[PDB]
Amino acid sequence: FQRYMEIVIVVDHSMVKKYNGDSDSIKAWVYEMINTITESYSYLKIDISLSGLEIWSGKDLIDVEASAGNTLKSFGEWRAKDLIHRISHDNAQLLTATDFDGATIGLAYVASMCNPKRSVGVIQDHSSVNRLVAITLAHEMAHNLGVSHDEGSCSCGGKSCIMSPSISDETIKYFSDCSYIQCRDYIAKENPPCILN
Ligand SMILES: [Ca+2]
Ligand SMILES: [Zn+2]
Repeated sequence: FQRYMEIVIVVDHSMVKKYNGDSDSIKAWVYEMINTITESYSYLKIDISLSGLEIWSGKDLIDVEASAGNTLKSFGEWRAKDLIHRISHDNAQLLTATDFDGATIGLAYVASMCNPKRSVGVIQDHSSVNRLVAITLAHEMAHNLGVSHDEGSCSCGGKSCIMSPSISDETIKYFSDCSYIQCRDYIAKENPPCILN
């Protein structure tokens, strides 16, 4: 049974600076990522719809911190207080050029699909290869859908897939059988209504 996920991508001010204010360049970068993950999600029978793309060109609407956990929390709260009343969507992801403390390049709440303040994730625009960033984006969204990291013999043809605990050159842009299983059982068990439409 097909599920539909209406998402909004939010681009922060550090990203706008990183791209020298070129809003079109920013749109092309984000669009290519969406193109990539739309395919990956189709194989889990989840249709991705880009409901909106918000760019914080004037200034950030939250304080994006080096602390990934602080930023994630602030982002969800801002989403619930502001964003959901302007655009109807099921999930929102923040794209930032900020380098978070430690090895962290993305963070997200687990099993929180449809929660006003928790159906969110944060991702660092960590690579010049669009594919690597798209994978991180897919990864955090997957955490919202209750999927955990791959391990052992989980595979997607090869063994290094989207839910790999490490992002690299050899990561395959597809979800493993493990991710498929976990994702579908979460939907089956929790059946979040917002992705039913
Ligand atoms: Ca929806
Ligand atoms: Zn993860």
